[PDB]
Amino acid sequence: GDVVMTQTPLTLSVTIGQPASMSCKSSQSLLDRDGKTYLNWFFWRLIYLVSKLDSGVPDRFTGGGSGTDFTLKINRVEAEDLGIYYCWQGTHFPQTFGGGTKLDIKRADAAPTVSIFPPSSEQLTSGGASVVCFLNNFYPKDINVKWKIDGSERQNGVLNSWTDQDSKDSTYSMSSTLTLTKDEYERHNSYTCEATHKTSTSPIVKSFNR
Amino acid sequence: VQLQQPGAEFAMPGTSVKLSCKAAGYTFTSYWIHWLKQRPGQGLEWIGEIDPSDSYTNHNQKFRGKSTLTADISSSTAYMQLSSLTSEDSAVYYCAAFWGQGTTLTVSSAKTTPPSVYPLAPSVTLGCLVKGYFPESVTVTWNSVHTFPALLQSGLYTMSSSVTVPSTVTCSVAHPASSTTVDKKLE
Repeated sequence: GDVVMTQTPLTLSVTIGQPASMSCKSSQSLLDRDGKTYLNWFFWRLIYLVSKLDSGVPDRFTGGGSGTDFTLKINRVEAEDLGIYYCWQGTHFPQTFGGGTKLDIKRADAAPTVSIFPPSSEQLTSGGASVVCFLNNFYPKDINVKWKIDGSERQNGVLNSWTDQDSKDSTYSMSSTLTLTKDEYERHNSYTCEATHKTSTSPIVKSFNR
Repeated sequence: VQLQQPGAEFAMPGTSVKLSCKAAGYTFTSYWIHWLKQRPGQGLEWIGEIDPSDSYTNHNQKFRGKSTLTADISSSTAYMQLSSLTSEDSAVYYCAAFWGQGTTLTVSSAKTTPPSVYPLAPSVTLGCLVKGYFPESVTVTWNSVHTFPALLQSGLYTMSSSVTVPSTVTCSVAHPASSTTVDKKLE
């Protein structure tokens, strides 16, 4: 639309007994000239929790303005209630939403188990070459994977897929795949999967030599 | 009260798609019907609105050139037509008055394509790469499992699955749209 709705954090770690707070900052003041301020909160079909800062049917949430800075506080989280929260505006045409805050369960920090796999003989046989790197059971979700070929970072052609929170471990697993052509895969000899995570000052580095 | 949308729609790039939103349990002309877009990990976006009682429509300008909104009193359904479709229109589209469950639109020129199954072999971690199939979805079983959400790339899907054993392992991939089952033994 026009007004930008910046939400933080992207993922808010929660503990099922404790409070929780999220923020929503607008590009422009939501204070309307009719006196009212049209800020809502949705939970994800999507259904809204709050209008203007009052609840209306949820309830246990808050609920706080104003101007360009807004917050949503849960006095005590439950597993209800685990999901994405979007803020919303109508100053203001057109209505815009925020990027959403996803709530996940807070667990002890864990480093990923990194495994790197070269292209199989069958795929090279078909003229393609994919290098696969598994980053398994880590917390929190935030993680950074970097691919290096002969010591030089490769950005193009990398697809990353994350699981959701496990619900048994409360960990995440992610997959990183670097797809080359077969011709350029044989053009290099060192393939490196480098993972940077909060659980270490130094990146976990797994590699193989073609 | 409820709004009925189909679960999924598909379209090749450059064509048009008509998304339906059937109403029941309330008088159809008493509520404006809004449409919303949600790209994966991209917030929600308001597309526009229609007043069923007179067919007046209004649009977010970002979507006005691509979206045509109509409503049918006789059948209590609303429609959004999306034109000149691009890979950036692959998204979930909701109608709202209460919401529909959303329609997942996938833009792709691909035909039904069985996956290629590639074994990923060196606690030992094994996996297999399931690449270049269409459409979703696919069932990978093993004989600690992590199955990773597929990503749409150039009209085709790729996904991966991993298994961790303590130290014969095979992964089984079933693609019902093409009625294929592949089993790959690992080195």
